[PDB]
Amino acid sequence: MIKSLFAVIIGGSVGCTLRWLLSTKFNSLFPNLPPGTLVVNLLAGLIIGTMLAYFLRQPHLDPFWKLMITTGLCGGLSTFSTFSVEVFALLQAGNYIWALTSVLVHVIGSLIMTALGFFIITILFA
Amino acid sequence: IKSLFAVIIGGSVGCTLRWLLSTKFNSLFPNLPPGTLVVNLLAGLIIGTMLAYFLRQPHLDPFWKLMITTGLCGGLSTFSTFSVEVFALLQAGNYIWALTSVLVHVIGSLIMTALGFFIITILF
Amino acid sequence: SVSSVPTKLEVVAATPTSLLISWDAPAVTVVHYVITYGETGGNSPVQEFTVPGSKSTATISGLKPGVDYTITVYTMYYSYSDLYSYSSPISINYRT
Amino acid sequence: SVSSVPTKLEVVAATPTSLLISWDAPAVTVVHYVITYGETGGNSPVQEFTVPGSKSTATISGLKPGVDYTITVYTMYYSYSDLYSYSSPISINYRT
Ligand SMILES: CCCCCCCCCCO[C@@H]1O[C@H](CO)[C@@H](O[C@H]2O[C@@H](CO)[C@@H](O)[C@H](O)[C@@H]2O)[C@H](O)[C@H]1O
Ligand SMILES: [F-]
Ligand SMILES: [F-]
Ligand code: NA
Repeated sequence: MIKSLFAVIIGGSVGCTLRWLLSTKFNSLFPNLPPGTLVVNLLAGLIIGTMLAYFLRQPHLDPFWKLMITTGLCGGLSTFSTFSVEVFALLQAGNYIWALTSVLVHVIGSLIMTALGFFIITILFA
Repeated sequence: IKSLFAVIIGGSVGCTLRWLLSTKFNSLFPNLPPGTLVVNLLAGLIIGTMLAYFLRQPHLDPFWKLMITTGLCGGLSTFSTFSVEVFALLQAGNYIWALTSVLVHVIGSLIMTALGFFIITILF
Repeated sequence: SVSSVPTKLEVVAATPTSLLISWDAPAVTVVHYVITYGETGGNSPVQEFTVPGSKSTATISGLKPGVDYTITVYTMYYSYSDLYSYSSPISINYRT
Repeated sequence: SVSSVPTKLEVVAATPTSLLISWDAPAVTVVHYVITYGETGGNSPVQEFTVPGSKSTATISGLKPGVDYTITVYTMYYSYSDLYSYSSPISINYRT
């Protein structure tokens, strides 16, 4: 109940810190679809896909690690609100094409990262 | 550095509220887990308002910007839990609610961002 | 604290060498159901096959007439925090 | 680490009472451009209008013939970790 909390926070902080570091150094390189926010969403996409597969195969994995990796790392590493203002701005700057693209590349890109990581581990294990 | 604290502090506060809200409420509607939706809508609202407000206040310390946006909002919102729910729905062959959850989340978040923004700008 | 196990598993239609079972979905995102069966007494061996999460009926089609079978159904479901996991089974016996 | 300030501010066409200016946009998501213009020779005072971030040109008109004007431009842009903010201005002089 508090050991759980501590899990959300270590995972979360490592996730948020990592996003921050990748966003501030790489987002400015490509305004129309800033690569920092894309990559972290994809990365978490990938990672939680592999956890779909791993958790399934390891039902007795400690809840503390499950919570830390998912709600923790992947929750705090990924981000909807930033994706959401980037798109909002592209819409206000009348750049609809890239508002639309950004929305697709994040959604599909992420589903695919999740498909990838999951199908890679349900083949590497069985 | 100190602005790393702001990320950690705000982020862990955002991450925490997510944790509580999602566990308590996601199981109420499996086709569209209402916990991770509320956090996404709320984060988009908060960020929409901050967008408008920070504009009209250049000079409000990068630190407390850093904590609210890429801290609170970053730890509050999630893309990975959103993608994992849709994937599970796709895999269950539940395509309608998979498409629906994509629409509701994206459009809902954008509407929340626009609401937060225009409310503050249509205020002053 | 929602249950991920199906309910009301039962034989709705029976031939002497096959059965039609149905259950009520557990009210979680069921990615697929798993059906098991095997002769109740001693040996068998047990067999398992899957049905899509959007199906709550299935047919078991190679049975020995006159024999008791044990049939279980469990889910693979998605849930928050646990992601993908297997549920507990619900079980019935049914002769023939 | 990228400049949000427009470059190459220039008058492109001119009539005795109007100016067409163009600039190169900064590599940054620009929502709109603020354009200011007033008489270089002390108090006039300075007038302001905005232009959609799409555009990189603007018409200033309703000016006096044979007069020195100061024209400046800055951007209302989006960036990560500043959200909506304002850039430094770029500036030129043109005599009608
Ligand atoms: C469209 C957007 C794409 C975005 C990118 C992500 C793509 C995700 C792929 C979906 O995953 C597959 O979905 C199938 C369909 O749900 C499942 O088949 C299952 O579906 C059943 C029901 O149709 C049966 O037909 C099959 O044999 C099988 O059991 C299959 O197991 C699963 O791996
Ligand atoms: F959001
Ligand atoms: F993701
Ligand atoms: Na997040």
